[PDB]
Amino acid sequence: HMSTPARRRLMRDFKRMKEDSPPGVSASPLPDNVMIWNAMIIGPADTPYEDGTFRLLLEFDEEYPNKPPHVKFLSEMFHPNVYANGEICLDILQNRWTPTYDVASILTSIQSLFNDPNPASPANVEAATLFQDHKSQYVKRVKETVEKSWEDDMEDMAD
Amino acid sequence: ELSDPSEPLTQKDVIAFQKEALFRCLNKWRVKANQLVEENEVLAAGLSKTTESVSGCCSSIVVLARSVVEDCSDEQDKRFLQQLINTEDEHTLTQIISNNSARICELILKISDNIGRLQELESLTLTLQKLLKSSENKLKKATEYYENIIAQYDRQD
Amino acid sequence: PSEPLTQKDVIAFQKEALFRCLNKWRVKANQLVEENEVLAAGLSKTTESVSGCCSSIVVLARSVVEDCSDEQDKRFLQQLINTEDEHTLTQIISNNSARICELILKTSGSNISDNIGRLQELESLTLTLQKLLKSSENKLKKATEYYENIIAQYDRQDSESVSRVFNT
Repeated sequence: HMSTPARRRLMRDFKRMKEDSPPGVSASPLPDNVMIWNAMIIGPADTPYEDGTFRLLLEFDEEYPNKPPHVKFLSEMFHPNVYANGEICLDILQNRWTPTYDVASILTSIQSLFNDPNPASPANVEAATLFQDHKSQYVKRVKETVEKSWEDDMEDMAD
Repeated sequence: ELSDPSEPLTQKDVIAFQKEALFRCLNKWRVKANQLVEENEVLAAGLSKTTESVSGCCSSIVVLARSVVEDCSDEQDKRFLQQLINTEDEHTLTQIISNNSARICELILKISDNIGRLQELESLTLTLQKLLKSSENKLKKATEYYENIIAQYDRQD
Repeated sequence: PSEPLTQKDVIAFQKEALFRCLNKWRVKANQLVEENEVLAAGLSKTTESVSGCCSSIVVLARSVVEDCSDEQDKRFLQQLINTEDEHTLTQIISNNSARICELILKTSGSNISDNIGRLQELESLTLTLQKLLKSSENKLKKATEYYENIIAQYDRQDSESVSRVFNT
């Protein structure tokens, strides 16, 4: 049912996604559980993650938008700010949250991590040390995850 | 075979983005593999053509070594000149001559620090000029390879 | 066909076939870079060792030019001593190999090199050439990325999927 202030807003976010979905972004709450979202970011151009089909999983809380959601990459990843299980070390998801952030705002903020990773939090120590000194080998390794992302048939995006 | 832009994407629209992307990645690898076989043959050709050219020097050095063993005095050097003369595998001989070139030139003639410096400088002067020529050649032939594919795109219909 | 040739032609191909084709080229490219790296390594290791022998003939030529008498032979040693093209130098040595040994032994005694300027001239040239080789190889390294970028961006510019997802 959809009377809870949190659930009420999550449907408000969903409407925006259905009408002004950011470029290279997909997001759909589970048809029954409106607290778990399937998401999919496409790596922007002129970034080593270019043309990747990276799947995300957004888990929300009853306090939203006052509390950030849990965000996990589902596709395999190689990013300085992505832990080995998919959990993203993003600022707006940790200590710089805000109720003016809907789903789109969070998926584009994760999208922007592709072009410029935050060097402050090395979740992936290898990815961080590659991106800072050996950039040519960095792009070589990022593209191997871009290739893997294509394997999934995007069944999570059907109706 | 796609859908409307100002709309959320579809399972069909992303499968079509993956296939078109899989091809572009396929093509990027295909062009990288073809450029390398052209360089690999020119490398394997030039690698054989360089080993063939040493036989002029090696044969001329062995005869010059044999000419002086009868008048050579130091037995560790006499044994060394013999070791040089009696090596049949030419790969061994070329390094034995390259690695011990300073010892060789002195033993044939019978200042010494000048020889070590002119041999170090001449070998490097020769090595670098050839290495630069092949690098400039690898650069010249590679630019031609890619611009062939570029021209087929700049006019394709 | 086994492998598709155009971006238009891939809509009919299933994904499992496109992946099988991509890997065959990706794996062929990795074997070829290893082959290209190890080959270019062995080509430099051989040019240093061929120059080892070649230089020893040049050094013996420089040592005996002062006591050679007939100038048609001195011109031959001079032509030999001052060339830096190994194909040129190796032909000169292969074609006249016995003559060289004759001129080396014909000289009565070992005679001292008279010019340190050629060693400084080579020292400066040695440094200039090392600088030119690195810059030439760098011109090639950045170009491989540069040309592969423009070729790939032509496929992107003509793509229907890319223009749908990102173009505003």
